[PDB]
Amino acid sequence: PKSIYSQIQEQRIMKEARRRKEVNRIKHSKPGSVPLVSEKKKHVVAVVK
Amino acid sequence: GRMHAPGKGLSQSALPYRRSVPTWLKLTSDDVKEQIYKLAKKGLTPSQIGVILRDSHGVAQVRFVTGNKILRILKSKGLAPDLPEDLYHLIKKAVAVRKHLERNRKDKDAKFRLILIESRIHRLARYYKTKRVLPPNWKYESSTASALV
Amino acid sequence: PLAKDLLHPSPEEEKRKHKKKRLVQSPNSYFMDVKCPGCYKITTVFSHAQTVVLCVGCSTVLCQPTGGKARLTEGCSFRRKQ
Amino acid sequence: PKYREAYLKECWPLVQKALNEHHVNATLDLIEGSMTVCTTKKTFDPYIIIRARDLIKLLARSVSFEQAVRILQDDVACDIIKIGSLVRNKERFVKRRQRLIGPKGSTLKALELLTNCYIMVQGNTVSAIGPFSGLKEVRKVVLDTMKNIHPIYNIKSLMIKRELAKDSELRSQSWERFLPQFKEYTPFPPPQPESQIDKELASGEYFLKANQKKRQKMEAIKAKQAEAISKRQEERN
Amino acid sequence: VRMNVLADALKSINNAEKRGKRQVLIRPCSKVIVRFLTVMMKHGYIGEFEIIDDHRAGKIVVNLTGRLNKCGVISPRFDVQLKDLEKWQNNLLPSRQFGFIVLTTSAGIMDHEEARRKHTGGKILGFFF
Amino acid sequence: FNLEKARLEVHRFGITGYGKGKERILEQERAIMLGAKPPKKSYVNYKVLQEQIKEKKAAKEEEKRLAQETDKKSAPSILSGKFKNGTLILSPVDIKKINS
Amino acid sequence: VLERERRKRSRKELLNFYAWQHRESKM
RNA sequence: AAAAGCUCGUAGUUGGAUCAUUAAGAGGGACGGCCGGGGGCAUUCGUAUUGCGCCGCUAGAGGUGAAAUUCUUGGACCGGCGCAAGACGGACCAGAGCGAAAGCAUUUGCCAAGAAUGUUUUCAUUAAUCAAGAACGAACCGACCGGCGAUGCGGCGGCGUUAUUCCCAUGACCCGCCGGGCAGCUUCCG
Ligand SMILES: [Mg+2]
Ligand SMILES: [Mg+2]
Ligand SMILES: [Mg+2]
Ligand SMILES: [Mg+2]
Ligand SMILES: [Mg+2]
Ligand SMILES: [Mg+2]
Ligand SMILES: [Zn+2]
Repeated sequence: PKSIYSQIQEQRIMKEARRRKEVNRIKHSKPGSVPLVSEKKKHVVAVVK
Repeated sequence: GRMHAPGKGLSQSALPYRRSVPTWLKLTSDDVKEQIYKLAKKGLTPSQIGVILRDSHGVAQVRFVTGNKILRILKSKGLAPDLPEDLYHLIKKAVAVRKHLERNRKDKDAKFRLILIESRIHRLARYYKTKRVLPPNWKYESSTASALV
Repeated sequence: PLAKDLLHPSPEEEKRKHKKKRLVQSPNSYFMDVKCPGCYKITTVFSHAQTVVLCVGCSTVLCQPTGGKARLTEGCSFRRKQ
Repeated sequence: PKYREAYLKECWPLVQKALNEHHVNATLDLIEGSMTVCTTKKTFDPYIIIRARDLIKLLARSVSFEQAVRILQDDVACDIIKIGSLVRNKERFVKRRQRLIGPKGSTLKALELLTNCYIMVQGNTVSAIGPFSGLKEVRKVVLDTMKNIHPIYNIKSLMIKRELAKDSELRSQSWERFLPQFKEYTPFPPPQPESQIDKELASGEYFLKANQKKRQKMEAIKAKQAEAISKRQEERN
Repeated sequence: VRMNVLADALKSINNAEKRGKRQVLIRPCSKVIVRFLTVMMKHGYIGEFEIIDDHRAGKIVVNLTGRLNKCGVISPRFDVQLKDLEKWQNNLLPSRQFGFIVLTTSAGIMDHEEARRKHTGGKILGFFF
Repeated sequence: FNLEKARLEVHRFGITGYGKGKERILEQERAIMLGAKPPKKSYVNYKVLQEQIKEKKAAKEEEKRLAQETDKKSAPSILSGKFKNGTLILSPVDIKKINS
Repeated sequence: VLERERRKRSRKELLNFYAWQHRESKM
């Protein structure tokens, strides 16, 4: 439906805008300066254990 | 929401959540007060006194260290200003515009700006009369304004 | 839009927002300790200073007021406080 | 302009071919964004470079290649008219420019047929190419429209001029009848008036409680009684 | 300008529920708002909410469930007797099987059904359904 | 001198420059606006139809770019005292009707 | 920078703002 | 009850939180460096056009569809040199900027004002909308949450290029981010 379709198109533009702004900063900035995190372990804040 | 400007600015100070003085602060409540007195004896406005303390002596907030506001401290010692600071600055601006406007007859814009400044002066004057800061007979006159400040 | 939790913003989100638009207001200015050359006395200077700062001991010009953060003199050493 | 850089690039091989027949060189400078034409030693006709200068100017005005190189023939001339300076207002300039092209381009095409000249409207310039008599007419009519005189008058005027031409008689006689006919300024502002709230503040009535104003009214009434007593004594006397 | 932080808080909640949001930020906070949000919360219309304590008037973050259609405020704030409570319910809410009218009384800020139990009336605050 | 007579004969002479074939389509268009019934648009294959729409659009932004460089409800609302800006206004004369 | 500050001293250092500035001036 | 404008502003209306406190993504003021065809007073330059003075040359010059009014042997027109006068400020010039609107474009000096940004400065509700009144005045719909690109100003942070500071000056470019503007393309809600 149009309600679901518009939301999917909107969220795709958002993620592409972040990635372009991500590659611009990492191409310039020093490799040690910017940490790299896996998309799997991006969403884990911590583990109490 | 500026009264005479359509744009809405958001530039202002944002106080921190903490109200406690920093540990590094080596000045006491008594020591700060005499610095306020010396700056006032030099002829500085209370707004300017706070700026000097912030810049050089690391006094982020006088109210948090001494427990009193700058203007209340000055009144206790007796160094009370004749006229409120914001009112005095506004009257000072009106005289300078009026003095310029006498030598420039064709300056329509200065005429228009003079009206807005006088409008703020009248509004603030009525408010101060309600708070009994001014006697209920004080009036702002163009000839008198030069002698006022 | 991307989903954001108003109760628990991430540290990089709340550092990026305007100081008035955070959950709780917090200024971006700070106080620093400066050590001028010529004499090694320590002076505390506000980062967004609006007046020229002179050393108490040697009366050397430390910083110059600007539009935003004050610019320090060459050869000085500065430490963020707290 | 930048938008013309793309078109010129593919059609550059053709114009160098055209100019090489008369031994005149041309260069399309991409970095400077310029077109330059210059003669050589093999060239023998002095006037062709003046015609070569006109060709590059027309191409810069978005004139198509087929019409642009046509002026290289001696019989065809060219005239670029700048109309931007005529009207200060942009909105008026747009409206009168649209009046020139007319509905569906009819007035532009009608002028094109009568004048036997190719006319193109682009930006603030109008480019015309054709016989010398034709270019004179175009400048008269196009400039006239910017002067707030309707184009349909001049187009209809040209048609009547055309029909009289076929008539051999009265050529010497004038065509005027046959052509169609239509508190001194004070620098100081006035003092701001006082609202009602002001006056009782000046009088001090605002702070005073409702315990002494009523007494003042009683005293005023009492004074009027004495005046009445004075009047009743006077009439009694 | 604003006086009725209750009205603005209810307006922002009402607008977001129409827009399908999951959480809302309402400011400034007030104890009147908190008591109003408690009454709506007890009937399962909003859900748990947080009060963020800054040093200036507070802020509230409210979770949404999507069961609320229209919430508003009542300006006249007349005094209503208990015997006249039934008339006020029908003439405001669409039906009698759902929705409540919030009142402020001497005993506290409570909805219409509870006021019948405590045999008290008061001033009308608002409604929701 | 009448403009309405003059405008049309100028318009007719203008069109002839385009060509005989262009005459037919423009003269057809004119009478349509004066009240003629349009001819039926020919039925075409949907796959062919969809490609034509994409090409017709694709020309449009290019024309838009060149211009830049040169420069019915089924049912009414269920919700309609008077309610405005989040506030319910109750007239006293209506309130007596509410009480009665 | 020191010269620029010294020219500004006239504007920010007032001579008739406070109450005491008036009373010892009248003496 | 059958189908002209724009701003200020009086009355009125209308106006945060806390149980005196706080210092509002309410408002006023100061302070910091910048910014703008904003306004006023002087000052100055630039072509074009027109007129005048002198030199050179000799029958025409101008205008039209064709002519006709006009100017010319006391020299018209054309070519050169200089002087004077009235307007105007191109190209650079952008859907850019500024101003309450109408409106605003050469250079330099002077006077006053202002927006935004920066602020851990100050006062502490001083506010909003408005008939009356006052200043100025050419010649689909609704405060409808958002997004994406550019663009103008201020600020923050940064791998690298590019210049460099007696005075004057500390920038040009690229990337990320925060505000307030001039506008586009889109969505969401009533
Ligand atoms: Mg400000
Ligand atoms: Mg504040
Ligand atoms: Mg300033
Ligand atoms: Mg300036
Ligand atoms: Mg300027
Ligand atoms: Mg910038
Ligand atoms: Zn030192």
